[PDB]
Amino acid sequence: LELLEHCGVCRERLRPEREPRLLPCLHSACSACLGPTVVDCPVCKQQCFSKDIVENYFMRDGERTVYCNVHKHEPLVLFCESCDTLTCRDCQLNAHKDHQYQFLEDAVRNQRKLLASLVKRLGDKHATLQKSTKEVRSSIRQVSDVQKRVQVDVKMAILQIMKELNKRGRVLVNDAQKVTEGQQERLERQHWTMTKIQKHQEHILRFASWALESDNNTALLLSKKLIYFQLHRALKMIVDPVEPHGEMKFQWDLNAWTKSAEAFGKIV
Amino acid sequence: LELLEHCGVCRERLRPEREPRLLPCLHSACSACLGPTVVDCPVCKQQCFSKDIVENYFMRDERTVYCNVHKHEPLVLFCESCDTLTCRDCQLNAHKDHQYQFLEDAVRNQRKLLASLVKRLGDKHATLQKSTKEVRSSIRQVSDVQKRVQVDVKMAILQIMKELNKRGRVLVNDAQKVTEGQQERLERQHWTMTKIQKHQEHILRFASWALESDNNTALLLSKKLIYFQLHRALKMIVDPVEPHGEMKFQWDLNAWTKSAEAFGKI
Amino acid sequence: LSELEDLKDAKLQTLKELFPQRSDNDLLKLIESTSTMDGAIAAALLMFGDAGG
Amino acid sequence: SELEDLSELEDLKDAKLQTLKELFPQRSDNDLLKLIESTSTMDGAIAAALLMFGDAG
Ligand SMILES: [Zn+2]
Ligand SMILES: [Zn+2]
Ligand SMILES: [Zn+2]
Ligand SMILES: [Zn+2]
Ligand SMILES: [Zn+2]
Ligand SMILES: [Zn+2]
Ligand SMILES: [Zn+2]
Ligand SMILES: [Zn+2]
Repeated sequence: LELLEHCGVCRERLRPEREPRLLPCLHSACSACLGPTVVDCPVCKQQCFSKDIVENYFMRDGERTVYCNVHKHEPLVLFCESCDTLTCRDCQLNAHKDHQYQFLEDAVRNQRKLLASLVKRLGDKHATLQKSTKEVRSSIRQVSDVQKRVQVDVKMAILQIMKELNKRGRVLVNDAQKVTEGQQERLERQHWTMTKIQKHQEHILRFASWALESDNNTALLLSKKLIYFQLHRALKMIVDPVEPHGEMKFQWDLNAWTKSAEAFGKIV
Repeated sequence: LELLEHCGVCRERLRPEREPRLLPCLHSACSACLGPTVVDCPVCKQQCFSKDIVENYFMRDERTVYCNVHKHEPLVLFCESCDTLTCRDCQLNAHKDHQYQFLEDAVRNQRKLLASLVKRLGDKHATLQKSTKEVRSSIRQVSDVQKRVQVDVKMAILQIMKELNKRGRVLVNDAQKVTEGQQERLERQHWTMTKIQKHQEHILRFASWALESDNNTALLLSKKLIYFQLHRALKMIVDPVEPHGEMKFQWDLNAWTKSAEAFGKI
Repeated sequence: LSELEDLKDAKLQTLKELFPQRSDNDLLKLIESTSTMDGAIAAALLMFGDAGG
Repeated sequence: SELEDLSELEDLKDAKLQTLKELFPQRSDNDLLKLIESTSTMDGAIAAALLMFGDAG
C-alpha cells in the first residue's frame, strides 16, 4: 500500500526518471539505490546475477506506450504466444515469423482470467496459514499450561504419599512411646520401695545415734531397751530387696532397613 | 534431733511428769497423746498390744530410778541369770546363788557389742545411701533412653526422606528436560511458521496490490507475468504442513500409590 | 525347713515397715499368694488396702 | 511406475529447497542442498540445521 509505491533506501515515489529496476525477489528500487558482479536485494538476497534484473515499468498516468527492445520507436503492443512475452509488429515478422501468435486484447482477457484463478487459489491457501498460525500460537499456551500442570501433578501426588506415610510412621512411634512409659511405670515401684525402706531405717538410725550419745547418768534409761533396738534392728537387718536390671532393648527396636527404602524410592 | 526430743501430737519437750511412754516401733510420746485394747503408733502400726508398752524414762538433767518391788531400794546390780538388773534384795531373795555380776563389766561389754552392731549397720545404710543415687540416676538414664530412641526413629525417617527426594527430583528433572525440549521444538516450529507467513504475506500483499490496479495498466503488468508466476511457484509449494506432537506425558507419571502405602505400613 | 520360715518373716517385717496399719494375719496370706517375690508382694499390697505414701 | 515416483521425489526435494530460499536466502543453493540431503528432508529439522551453521538472527 504505502510501501510498494515507494523506493528502496530513499522511499521515493515511483519516479520513472529514477530508472527503477525490479529484482527477482519482486521488490523494486532505483539503480541509484544499489549500483554494485551479482547484485543483492535490500531485504532478501543476491538471488540472481545482474543479468536477470529488469527495470520496473511503473510510470503512472503519456507513456501508455512502451517501446520495443530492438526496433527502436516501434512499440510493443503484440503478444508472441510462442515466447510468453510481447513484441512489436516487426519482431513478429523477422524473429517470430510464423511463430504462434496472440493479440493483446484476447491474451489480456485470458491471462487476467487465469492469473485471477491462480491468485484466488493461493489466497484461499494462505487463509489456512493465517489460521494455522493462531492454531500453533494457542497450542503453545496449552502445551505450556499442561506442562506446568503435569509438573505440579507429580509433585502433589508425591506430597500426598509423604503425608500419609508420615501419619503411618508417627502412629507406630506413639505406639512404642506408650509401651516404653508403661514399662517405666512398672519398674517405677522399686524407687517407691527404696524410699519407704530408707525412711524406716532412718527413723531407727536417728534413734540409735542419739541413744548412744547421751551417756551421762543414762545407763539406766539405756539399759531398758536393748531388746527392742535389736528387734527393729532385725527389722532393718533383713530388709530383703535385690535390685533387678531392666535390659535395654530400645536400641534393637528401630527398624533400620534402609536398603529397601532406597530400592522402593528409585522407581517412583 | 529437733524431732526426737519432742512428744507425739503436741511436740512438747520431754516432760518426765508427762509420764511419757515408748512404743515397740520406737516412737516416744506421752500417754496424753494416745489413750485407747491394742494401741497403735502416730507413725507406724499397732505393732503390739498395750501390754508391751514401756513408759519412756528420759529425765534430762533424777539420775536415779528405784526398784519395782523392794520400793526405795534401788537397782544397781546385774542379775546375770535374768538378763536384767536387780537391787540388793532380789539378789539375796529371788536370785539367791544365781551366778552373779556387777554393773561395770556388763555395761562395758554391752556398749562394745552395741557399738559393733551400730558400726556394721551404718556401713550398710551407707550402701543404701549410695544405691539410692545409683537407681535415681538409672531412672533418668532409662527416660533418656526413651527420648533418644524417639529421636533416632525420626532421624532415620528424615534420612530416608532425603535420599528419596534426591531420587525423585532426579526423575522430575526428566520431566523438566522433556517438557522443555518439546517446547524448544514448538518454539522452533512457531518461529518457522511466523517467519514463513510473513514472507508469504509480503509476496501476497505486493502481488495483490499490483493486480488490483488493473485500470489502464495492462501495459505495465503484462511485462512481468514471468516472475509473477515464478514467485507463485515459490508460494505454491511452500512445503510446510503442521505436525502435532501428541501428549503422552500424561501417560508417564508413575502413580502406584497402593504400592507406596503397602511398603510404608511396615 | 527352719530357713524358709525366716525367709518369709523377713518380707513380713518389711510389709509392716511399708504399710503397717494392715494386720499381720492379712499380710501373711498375701506373702504366700505371691510365692514371696520381693516386689510383686508390694504390688499386691497396693492392690487392696491403702495404696499411697 | 517407479520412474513416475522418482520424478515426483525430485519436485518434493526442490520445494523444500525453495522454502530454504524463502527463509535464509543469502546462502548459496549448492549449500542448502547438502543440508536438505543430510536432514533426510524433515520440514522442521531442516530449519533447525539451517540455524545451526551460518549465524543466529
Ligand atoms: Zn531510491
Ligand atoms: Zn526483497
Ligand atoms: Zn515467438
Ligand atoms: Zn520489436
Ligand atoms: Zn503429748
Ligand atoms: Zn511408729
Ligand atoms: Zn536372776
Ligand atoms: Zn529390788
